[PDB]
Amino acid sequence: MCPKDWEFYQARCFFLSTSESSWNESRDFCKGKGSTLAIVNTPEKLKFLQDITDAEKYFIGLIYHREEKRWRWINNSVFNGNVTNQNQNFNCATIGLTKTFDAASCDISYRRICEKNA
Repeated sequence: MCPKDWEFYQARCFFLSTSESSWNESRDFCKGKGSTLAIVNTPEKLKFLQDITDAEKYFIGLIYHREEKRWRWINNSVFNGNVTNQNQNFNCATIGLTKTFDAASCDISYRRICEKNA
């Protein structure tokens, strides 16, 4: 099983924060628990998380790469979905509330989803 307060899905463990912070701060929080920001790279994973996030927005492990002109998952794979409301300024993304991946400022405070192996 997962650690206390973490949630199991297909050999992986997920944590939904109540606290809000910036993307980098969220990266630091997840690392503080030996995890990384969530990679949500399949229909099944997106659905699993959307079902339990409900009505708040959460940073995940999806960032824009200036030098590539594409989004990438933080495990170094190309982004395989669509991000909404992109603009020259936003380099991060959230899920939750909406039905979609949504561009967000890396500097604005959001909750986070951390992920590690079970």
